[PDB]
This record gives sequence, structure tokens and C-alpha cells, in this order.
Amino acid sequence: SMEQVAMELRLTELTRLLRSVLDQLQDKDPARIFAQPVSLKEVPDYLDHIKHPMDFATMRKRLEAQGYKNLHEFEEDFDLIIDNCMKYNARDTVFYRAAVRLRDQGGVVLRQARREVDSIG
Repeated sequence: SMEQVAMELRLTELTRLLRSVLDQLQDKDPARIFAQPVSLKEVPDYLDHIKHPMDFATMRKRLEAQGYKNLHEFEEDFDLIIDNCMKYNARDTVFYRAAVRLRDQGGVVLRQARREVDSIG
């Protein structure tokens, strides 16, 4: 049907917006602390601490498979990146502080994205 292809046109254009947003988020992480999953070889206890790991490459795989149905789902994954790091790493660490900074700077990007998703539809 044609309406399935308009919705697919909706999902497709959400994906185009979300890719730009992801690239802008991933620019606020020049250290690449959040680029890949935490290594279970290097942190073998990680899953005892963090139940739902996330990272930018994992978000990107999902985006490219048109796996984000709305902005809420995408924000949930970006919030896992931040939140997992602030739980696993102590307040006085380079990791924790990188997450705070990503959260702060990301908020600006996400605030305008929410306006574009509502505005464009």
C-alpha cells in the first residue's frame, strides 16, 4: 500500500534527522570514550553492574536498520550511554566527567531536535 510507503517516508525522514543528531552528539565526544561497547574482556564484571550497555556504534547500527520509531527511543539510548557511565565510574574520574560534559552539550542538540521532529512531523 501507498500509506505504508508514506509512513516509511516518515520513518525514513526521522532516520535522516536522527543521523545528523547522532553525528552531532558523537562530535561532543572527541576522546572516543563512548564510540564502542565497554569491552567485557577488559571489564569482565561489567554486566554485574550495568544491565543495558550502550555506545555510539550500537546506536548507529540500530539507526541504519531504521530501528528508532521516534525521538524518544533514540534519547533513551543516548541517556543509557551517559547514565551507565555515571553509575559505573566514580565522580572524580575522567570517564564520569566526560559523561557529564556529553550530557550537557547534548541537551542543546536534543532540545532543537525535539522542535524539528514536532515541527516537520
